[PDB]
Amino acid sequence: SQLPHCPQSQLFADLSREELTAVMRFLTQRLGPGLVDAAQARPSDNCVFSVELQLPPKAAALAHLDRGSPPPAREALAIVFFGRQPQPNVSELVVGPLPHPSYMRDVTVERHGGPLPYHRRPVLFQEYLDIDQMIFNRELPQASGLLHHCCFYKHRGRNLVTMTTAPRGLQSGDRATWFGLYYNISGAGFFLHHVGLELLVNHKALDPARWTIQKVFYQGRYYDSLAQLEAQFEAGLVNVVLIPDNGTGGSWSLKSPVPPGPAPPLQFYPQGPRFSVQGSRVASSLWTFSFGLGAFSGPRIFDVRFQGERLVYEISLQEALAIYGGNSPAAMTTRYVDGGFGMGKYTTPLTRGVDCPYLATYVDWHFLLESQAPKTIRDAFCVFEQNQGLPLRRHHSDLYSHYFGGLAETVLVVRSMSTLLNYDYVWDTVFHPSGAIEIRFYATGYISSAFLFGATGKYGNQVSEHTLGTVHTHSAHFKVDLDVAGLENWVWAEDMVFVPMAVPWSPEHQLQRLQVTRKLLEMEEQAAFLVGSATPRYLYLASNHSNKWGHPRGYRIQMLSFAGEPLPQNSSMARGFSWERYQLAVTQRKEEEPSSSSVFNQNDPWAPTVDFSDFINNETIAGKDLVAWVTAGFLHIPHAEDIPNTVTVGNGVGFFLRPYNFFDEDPSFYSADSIYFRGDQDAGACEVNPLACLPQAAACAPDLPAFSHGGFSHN
Amino acid sequence: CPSVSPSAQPWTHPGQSQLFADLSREELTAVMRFLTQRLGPGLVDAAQARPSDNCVFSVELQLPPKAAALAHLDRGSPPPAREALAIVFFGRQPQPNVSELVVGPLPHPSYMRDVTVERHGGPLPYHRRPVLFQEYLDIDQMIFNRELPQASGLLHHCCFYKHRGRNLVTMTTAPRGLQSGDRATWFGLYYNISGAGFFLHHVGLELLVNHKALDPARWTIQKVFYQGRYYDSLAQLEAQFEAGLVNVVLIPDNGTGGSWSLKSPVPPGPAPPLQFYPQGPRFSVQGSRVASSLWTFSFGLGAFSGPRIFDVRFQGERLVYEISLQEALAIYGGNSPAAMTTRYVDGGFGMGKYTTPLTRGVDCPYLATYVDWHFLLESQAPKTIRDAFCVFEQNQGLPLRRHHSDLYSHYFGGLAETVLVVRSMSTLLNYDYVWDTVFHPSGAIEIRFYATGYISSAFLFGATGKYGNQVSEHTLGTVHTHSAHFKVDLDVAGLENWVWAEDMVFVPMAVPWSPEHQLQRLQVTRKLLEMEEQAAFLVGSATPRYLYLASNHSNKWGHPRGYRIQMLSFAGEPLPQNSSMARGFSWERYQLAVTQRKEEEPSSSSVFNQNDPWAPTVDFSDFINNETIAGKDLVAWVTAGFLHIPHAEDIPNTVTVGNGVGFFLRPYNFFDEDPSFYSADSIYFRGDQDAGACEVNPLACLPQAAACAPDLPAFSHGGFSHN
Ligand SMILES: *[C@@H]1O[C@H](CO)[C@@H](O[C@@H]2O[C@H](CO)[C@@H](O[C@H]3O[C@H](CO[C@H]4O[C@H](CO)[C@@H](O)[C@H](O)[C@@H]4O)[C@@H](O)[C@H](O[C@H]4O[C@H](CO)[C@@H](O)[C@H](O)[C@@H]4O)[C@@H]3O)[C@H](O)[C@H]2NC(C)=O)[C@H](O)[C@H]1NC(C)=O
Ligand SMILES: *[C@@H]1O[C@H](CO)[C@@H](O[C@@H]2O[C@H](CO)[C@@H](O[C@H]3O[C@H](CO[C@H]4O[C@H](CO[C@H]5O[C@H](CO)[C@@H](O)[C@H](O)[C@@H]5O)[C@@H](O)[C@H](O)[C@@H]4O)[C@@H](O)[C@H](O)[C@@H]3O)[C@H](O)[C@H]2NC(C)=O)[C@H](O)[C@H]1NC(C)=O
Ligand SMILES: *[C@@H]1O[C@H](CO[C@@H]2O[C@@H](C)[C@@H](O)[C@@H](O)[C@@H]2O)[C@@H](O[C@@H]2O[C@H](CO)[C@@H](O[C@H]3O[C@H](CO[C@H]4O[C@H](CO)[C@@H](O)[C@H](O)[C@@H]4O)[C@@H](O)[C@H](O)[C@@H]3O)[C@H](O)[C@H]2NC(C)=O)[C@H](O)[C@H]1NC(C)=O
Ligand SMILES: *[C@@H]1O[C@H](CO[C@@H]2O[C@@H](C)[C@@H](O)[C@@H](O)[C@@H]2O)[C@@H](O[C@@H]2O[C@H](CO)[C@@H](O[C@H]3O[C@H](CO[C@H]4O[C@H](CO)[C@@H](O)[C@H](O)[C@@H]4O)[C@@H](O)[C@H](O)[C@@H]3O)[C@H](O)[C@H]2NC(C)=O)[C@H](O)[C@H]1NC(C)=O
Ligand SMILES: *[C@@H]1O[C@H](CO)[C@@H](O[C@@H]2O[C@H](CO)[C@@H](O[C@H]3O[C@H](CO[C@H]4O[C@H](CO)[C@@H](O)[C@H](O)[C@@H]4O)[C@@H](O)[C@H](O)[C@@H]3O)[C@H](O)[C@H]2NC(C)=O)[C@H](O)[C@H]1NC(C)=O
Ligand SMILES: *[C@@H]1O[C@H](CO)[C@@H](O)[C@H](O[C@@H]2O[C@H](CO)[C@@H](O)[C@H](O)[C@H]2NC(C)=O)[C@H]1NC(C)=O
Ligand SMILES: *[C@@H]1O[C@H](CO)[C@@H](O[C@@H]2O[C@H](CO)[C@@H](O)[C@H](O)[C@H]2NC(C)=O)[C@H](O)[C@H]1NC(C)=O
Ligand SMILES: *[C@@H]1O[C@H](CO[C@@H]2O[C@@H](C)[C@@H](O)[C@@H](O)[C@@H]2O)[C@@H](O)[C@H](O)[C@H]1NC(C)=O
Ligand SMILES: *[C@@H]1O[C@H](CO)[C@@H](O)[C@H](O)[C@H]1NC(C)=O
Ligand SMILES: *[C@@H]1O[C@H](CO)[C@@H](O)[C@H](O)[C@H]1NC(C)=O
Ligand SMILES: [Ca+2]
Ligand SMILES: [Ca+2]
Ligand SMILES: [Ca+2]
Ligand SMILES: [Ca+2]
Ligand SMILES: [Cu+2]
Ligand SMILES: [Cu+2]
Repeated sequence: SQLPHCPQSQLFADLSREELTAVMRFLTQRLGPGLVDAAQARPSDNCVFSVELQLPPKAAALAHLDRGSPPPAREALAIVFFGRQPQPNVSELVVGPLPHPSYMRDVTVERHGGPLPYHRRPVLFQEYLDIDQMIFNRELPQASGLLHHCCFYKHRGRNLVTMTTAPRGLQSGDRATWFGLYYNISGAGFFLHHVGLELLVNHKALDPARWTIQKVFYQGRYYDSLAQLEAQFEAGLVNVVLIPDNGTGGSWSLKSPVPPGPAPPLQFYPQGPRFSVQGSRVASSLWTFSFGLGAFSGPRIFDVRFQGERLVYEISLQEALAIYGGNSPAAMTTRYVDGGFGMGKYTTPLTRGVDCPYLATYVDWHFLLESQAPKTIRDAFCVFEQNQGLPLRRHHSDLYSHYFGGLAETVLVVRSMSTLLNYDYVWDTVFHPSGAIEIRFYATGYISSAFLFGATGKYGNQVSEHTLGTVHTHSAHFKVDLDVAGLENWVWAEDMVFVPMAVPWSPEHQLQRLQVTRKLLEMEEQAAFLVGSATPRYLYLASNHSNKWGHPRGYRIQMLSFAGEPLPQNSSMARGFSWERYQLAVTQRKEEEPSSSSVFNQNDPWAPTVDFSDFINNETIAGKDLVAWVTAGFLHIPHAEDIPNTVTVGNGVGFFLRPYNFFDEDPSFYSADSIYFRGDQDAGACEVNPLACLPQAAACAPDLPAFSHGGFSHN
Repeated sequence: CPSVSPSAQPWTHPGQSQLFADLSREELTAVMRFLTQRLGPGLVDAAQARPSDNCVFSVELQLPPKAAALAHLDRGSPPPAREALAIVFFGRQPQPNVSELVVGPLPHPSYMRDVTVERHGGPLPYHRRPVLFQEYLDIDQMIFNRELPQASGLLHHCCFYKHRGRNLVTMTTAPRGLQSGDRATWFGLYYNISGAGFFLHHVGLELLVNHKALDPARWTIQKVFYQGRYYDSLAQLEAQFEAGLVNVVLIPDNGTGGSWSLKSPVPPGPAPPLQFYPQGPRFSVQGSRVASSLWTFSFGLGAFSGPRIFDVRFQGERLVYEISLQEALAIYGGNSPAAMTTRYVDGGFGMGKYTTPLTRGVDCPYLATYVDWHFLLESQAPKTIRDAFCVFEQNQGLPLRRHHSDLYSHYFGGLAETVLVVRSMSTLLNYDYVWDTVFHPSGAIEIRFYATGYISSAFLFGATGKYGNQVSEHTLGTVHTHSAHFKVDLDVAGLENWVWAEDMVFVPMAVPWSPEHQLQRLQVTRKLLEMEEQAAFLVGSATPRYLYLASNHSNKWGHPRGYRIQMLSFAGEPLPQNSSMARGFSWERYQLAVTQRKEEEPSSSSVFNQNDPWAPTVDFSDFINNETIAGKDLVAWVTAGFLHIPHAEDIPNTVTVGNGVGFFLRPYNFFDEDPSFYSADSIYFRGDQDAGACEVNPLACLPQAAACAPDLPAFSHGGFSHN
């Protein structure tokens, strides 16, 4: 013996390197020279900010996928900043038959009913650099006496770093950004090392020369300017607290002081993998779908088919939201609308063996954002099968007949991860062998901290020396366009109630008769459930047709959410993310309603570009193309166990999509992996029980490839 | 490659005793010998016993008092007396009762004490006794010999009644009557399907058997339900049948599909994923102790209460003295008498007593560690459930923590989550409960149960879905609720604990640097829960999103060291209080409750509540009164459950997907930092370093170390029995 080694269209695929190049060429040509690389651009420059796939209309996409009609025009969307103009109108531009582009159309006025104001533009990478020039050259030296005393200020400024805040002002049009100052920690999170200084930078002016500092916050007190502070410091009435710059422990490191022990468990596929990834399609025994990333909206999946039948046209991440409170101006006013940064744009490489199982299939992402040449995130997606170590179904019979019949649960996962400043979002889409789909998101990585000062926990817990863990809420929104056995769908709500009754065979007694309550949700407003409201324990979208037993074929939404209290309606800001107020909502699917948020809401939520609440508009949902909008989130009070990073344990939040009288029986009855044997049969007979042959088939060493990491440069 | 353990399991310090281990084969025998001797002959084997017999029903471990167990485990004092509890049916008596008997220093027993009056303040009425196995058989003798032939004219037309032999089977129901003292049991009749679930094949006939009488001869049938109508007797029916005015619907005798089979018609494809430990396992099971790098605990099964875990220590420090399953509950509704009155208090049967063997590769990962359970229940010799427990490490394929830094400094730091699982499975008639306890490397503990197996069905007749969905031909999937109760005795950094509730609120404010504007100031609300009543959260009430039990002392950062209860529950509407029955499972009405831990309050339920819930033996709500929970030995009672409306996807069995329900126990300012920073398995590397250098990144050496065929043993299965 010498034991051996172990072994449909691309219509939703993200744009390829060539396709991105072809649109940029087309753009530089037909948009008139005078065009700046977005990495270099200034406010008054003309700029291509983003180029990514423009999703096709549903009717044409379906006509192709089902009826066999020709494909709709594959198109791209480009976001262009028009700065070299007296009145800038930032513009949305559709481009070309995209294999060989040939036209261009401005849809800004079409979609948003008017020009997009220039102040809504996301803060460019160059703009961030210009801001640091002002802070470190023009501004911080004015307080170098203070900074020398507190913060180890070196005459060449880079022992400090800045981190952005959130809605840039108090009012539509504003562009004033608080910036915290942190020690530039090497090889670990700086987010835990706030030096106690925040600066309110006004960078609305098209000329960076005219940018000013409106306010200064230092270790618990406000000031008018860095001079106004520095004066009071040298006057002896600004008492510093030394924030150390270096130490040992989790506050300072991610490297463990403990050497590796015996290896942890490892999965492998003893008879080869049981799925394939061809570009943007994944195909398996049971499942079929196309996947991808929106540059700003994030992970998304299309044309999902269980055993050949479409369940859902589109499941896409729509927006993520982090609302903070604190004792300092940065924390108590931060409301991150992360789509304004980009969940796809900030997708980080997946570390083989940590982020996914070692033997997962890792896939690269190509993008064109804030530059002129397209780039790649290596290992942006991972796709893998996971043995849950759990049975999908089971029965063990000792009664009247001796038999066992079960099936271990093995799932198919698709995963992306977005690192947005301090934290890391994980985006799970899990496909179950019962026909159910699962959407779970996780929040890990570093917390956001502030300098600790006279406060009684109204704003968080002390996690380390001089460091306040600022309270905040996470919440995300998902577009779920179910097409349950066709387009036309209805929304059902079923639930329970007890009814007192005389016992039929003894009316002198009283029982409580358990019954099912069922209601058809006719209007959009009946399917809009606010956060905090009582919710039907069974809510499902169903077809007009029936299964074998006469029940409408539906799937059901089941939510795992600990949703936090939403930002009040009184706040002018709330309209920019009014989807937070809901747990779940079903609206008519409409081409002119493709998303619940916009990349332009982050910088101007008071005059929102997209306001989700407008979609809920008093229509019928009885027999239309429906789409479910699910909000999942939770409240996070940071604590000491949250200082290496946030652990994922218990913080996974999301929802299930489960068949409810959609089939005539559970399809895992037909499973090729279901185990069954009688008590009079031989359970060790490989003939009878495939598990008995597992030692023979799994008697091989894996061929697990050499460790690669997708790298990261300095973008 | 390795075959057993690698580098000698763990090296920690001492303090490993099996004071909580279930009784061994020897220990059970010694008590039975002791009982037959000193309890006076006239004693019958429980498997053979009749109502009027004298009977040993159960013998199992009697848990020690906390104070003596702790003094031994910590202070070093001698162990408390290892004892056992025996349930004895006293039938050969003018006034028959059931009695609870403690017995002996249990290595070599020497005494006996009746604690029935001590614990329950009086004798245990005999009608509360669980229905014996022999009692079920006697009922079937009555039904099949004395009773069913009286309607064989009907039965030959509808149901393939063969001569006298059984092709039909009965299934019990739940609270046996309408009133304290009753013992009248509905029995459904089903085709005795071979090799698959009979529960999906209700023939449409239910019989109300009165078996309260100590003499089986005096047992009678009070009522008969057939295909939508009631009758007085099987003769009264059989009359109207031959009279031509009882219209039968043929229920078929046989078929194909999930309605009829569990065997797939599809042959095996390529093997599914498999885990293994490339450098040996990283944990050990010595009897009832489990020990790993991080975790240490003793596990077991109560015969009626079910799975339980004791003396849990993360990195050598106790977090919890006891986490035990307490009771499981299934409340049904239906169009027939059986369904619409069924309220199973499964502890009255036994979650441990009905623990089934774990099939290697389906119920747990193939390479899990399977452990046997010894018991003495309804017999005179102890038996064994082979592979009753499984213990294993599971790579979650999920990171525990992660950061990928592209900003100001190029680094990655993370750790893939690997968990430690302990699992039992209880098959109670139609359904299969899975009992998970998952130990996380963050210091968190997780309790998840699952419900799978066959649904209970009834014969379908004129009904508009008020009681369920039609799942197959002539089969109604009856609506019901699952719910279970957990005793969680946390001792957070000592016995004395307080209960904290933290939650959130927004406060309008003028903007400090622009008072012309308004902000909404996010703040934290915090309240100390002082009285037991403040910590009793009813189902449907609003719950603090942060609720935790904490010590008097503080972590490095001055915060009280606590753990936190986080619940994943979709709990169903509870049985109303207006019902006289509800007192037998009043724990259902709460989501979570914290009470003073007391020796005389060891359990929220009783095996004797199933047959007499109107006069409950244990009434949970009595635990909640006007006592302080500010600085005592506390104990949390967590309820988790959901509503189940059966549907077509539930006809091979119930899938576990999404039906997992339970709660988390997570550290909240208990440590000075997340202990997984110190993980031996944490990955970290800078951008200027070599990620492929094994020196730098242990993952790079994984292909070298995982170049190994496993040594996965030959498949065993734990067999079955005729009980
Ligand atoms: C916060 O503090 C940190 C230290 O405490 C600072 O970290 C330092 O950042 C600099 C700037 O990024 C790093 O640059 C130096 O090292 C790199 C490494 O080069 C190697 O790896 C590259 C992959 O990124 C390859 O592309 C290279 O070919 C090489 O294999 C050098 O690339 C740097 O550039 C040098 O050479 C170029 C070209 O000739 C010159 O233009 C530069 O002037 C320079 O001479 C640097 O040598 C540095 O590694 C890093 N230090 C540590 C210890 O990690 C950090 O800069 C600071 N804050 C900010 C805002 O950056
Ligand atoms: C928001 O702002 C954007 C730009 O910031 C606006 O887009 C501009 O729209 C203007 C009209 O609203 C348009 O202005 C005039 O010019 C175009 C013609 O220019 C286009 O076509 C030429 C081709 O024509 C000949 O001449 C050119 C030299 O100009 C030669 O190179 C060429 O070879 C050919 O012989 C293109 O070359 C050129 O690049 C333009 O695409 C007219 O059609 C208009 O009617 C109008 O008179 C201006 O060109 C647009 N800017 C562009 C395309 O960069 C947008 O309108 C605005 N929207 C709102 C609501 O304010
Ligand atoms: C289930 O829903 C589908 C989809 O339609 C949607 O749901 C229904 C319930 C409504 O809410 C609609 O508003 C939604 O769009 C239904 O599909 C339709 O089914 C029809 C019957 O099978 C079919 O037409 C048939 O009859 C045609 C004759 O027209 C009749 O009506 C006119 C008056 O309008 C009457 O004068 C005339 O005498 C006829 O009786 C005939 O031409 C067709 O060949 C066919 O036989 C529709 O074509 C079809 N819809 C489409 C778009 O094709 C389905 O009926 C629903 N089933 C139910 C409710 O059981
Ligand atoms: C944290 O809590 C523990 C547990 O006690 C519980 O919580 C405290 C806060 C109270 O609410 C108790 O009612 C709860 O049961 C505390 O443990 C206790 O700590 C004491 C201080 O070390 C210790 O007693 C010490 O002092 C004794 C002298 O008695 C003094 O008080 C009387 C007035 O009553 C006075 O006349 C006398 O002159 C003394 O000044 C001494 O005899 C002891 O030997 C010992 O040195 C208690 O024994 C102990 N509790 C128990 C049950 O043993 C702990 O202090 C708290 N820590 C904090 C608040 O930081
Ligand atoms: C409901 O129907 C069930 C089947 O339809 C009945 O199950 C049967 O129950 C009997 C009694 O418990 C059980 O024992 C019988 O078969 C044994 C095994 O068969 C022998 O022969 C085979 C070869 O054919 C050989 O491989 C075996 O090793 C074994 O030697 C006999 O050993 C035994 O003596 C007895 O005859 C049956 O196995 C079982 N049949 C099935 C198909 O499960 C059940 O009894 C009935 N319910 C009630 C309440 O009656
Ligand atoms: C939100 O807007 C509602 C509008 O009806 C307003 O009532 C709330 O303002 C005030 O809240 C106070 C409690 O925090 C209350 O004492 C006061 O009466 C109430 N104002 C009025 C006119 O009744 C607004 N709440 C918030 C949080 O902004
Ligand atoms: C942060 O501080 C540690 C010590 O706390 C530094 O370790 C020092 O390293 C230098 C050179 O590498 C030695 O000369 C010192 O003797 C070390 N000190 C101790 C106490 O071990 C570490 O270098 C510091 N971090 C950085 C980035 O310089
Ligand atoms: C169940 O029946 C299967 C096929 O028999 C079918 O049923 C009878 C009533 C007739 O309608 C006949 O024409 C059909 O073919 C068998 O293959 C199977 O063995 C039967 N199951 C048993 C006997 O347990
Ligand atoms: C219980 O009885 C009271 C009688 O006062 C009644 O008001 C209440 O509605 C009843 N509850 C239920 C669930 O029937
Ligand atoms: C004490 O218990 C009674 C019920 O007997 C209750 O009404 C009262 O509110 C309780 N008081 C306190 C302080 O717990
Ligand atoms: Ca709408
Ligand atoms: Ca739809
Ligand atoms: Ca109490
Ligand atoms: Ca306690
Ligand atoms: Cu968070
Ligand atoms: Cu159920």
